[PDB]
Amino acid sequence: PHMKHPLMNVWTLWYLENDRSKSWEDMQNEITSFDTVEDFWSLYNHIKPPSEIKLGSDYSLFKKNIRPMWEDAANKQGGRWVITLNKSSKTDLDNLWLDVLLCLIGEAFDHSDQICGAVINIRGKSNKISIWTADGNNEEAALEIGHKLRDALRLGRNNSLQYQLHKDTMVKQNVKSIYTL
Amino acid sequence: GPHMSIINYNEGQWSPNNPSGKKQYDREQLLQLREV
Ligand SMILES: C[n+]1cn([C@@H]2O[C@H](COP(=O)(O)OP(=O)(O)OP(=O)(O)O)[C@@H](O)[C@H]2O)c2nc(N)[nH]c(=O)c21
Repeated sequence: PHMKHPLMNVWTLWYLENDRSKSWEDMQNEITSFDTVEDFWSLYNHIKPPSEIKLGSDYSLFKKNIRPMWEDAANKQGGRWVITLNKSSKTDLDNLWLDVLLCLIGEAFDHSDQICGAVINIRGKSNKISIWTADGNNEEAALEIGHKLRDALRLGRNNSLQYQLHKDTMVKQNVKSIYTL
Repeated sequence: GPHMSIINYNEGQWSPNNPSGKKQYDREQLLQLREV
């Protein structure tokens, strides 16, 4: 009787839990995939918000079959819009991550086809939210997604946007920013 | 909570009565559907 609302893409949630006994890839845990608004909410409603997961953990939402890593062919030639957060409250953190997720599954970008996924890093010093795009050389798409991000997300005098090519951050294990919005 | 019968759909957007519409959803629309 209830008809769900299909999403333009199938998305997969990944949760990384730091575990030095495993390689970084093996720290990634594939939770579930969803392709409707309702199924996204059924997932998000019953998992810890970013403000509650362990330090050193990540949440990653990527289109199905795109792994949340540099090695994946969909991300090799790509980059990420990094949003280093200035130690905001827990609700501001969680609301920002959710709004990012809603941008992704809602297909809010003109170049949504260039979106690969998003990653939030929960760390001790500072938290980090990144949107991975497919082609770093595509300046038109990187800027459109960048401009659309600071627009759909509350403009923050305190937090800025930093686009970093995966080809670069992969070498430097400190990292240059090719755009700044 | 929000009622399925009163969910507003933009022109050209996907809806249960418009399967051809774009599968694009605003932020407020997604939050609206968060309640069954
Ligand atoms: C995104 N990513 C991270 N790593 C590993 O995790 C490290 C980065 O970790 P991180 O990007 O998950 O967060 P962090 O805030 O700790 O980063 P930092 O500010 O540079 O300290 C890298 O040095 C790699 O060892 C990765 N390792 C591989 N192989 N592939 C990836 O895509 C990848």
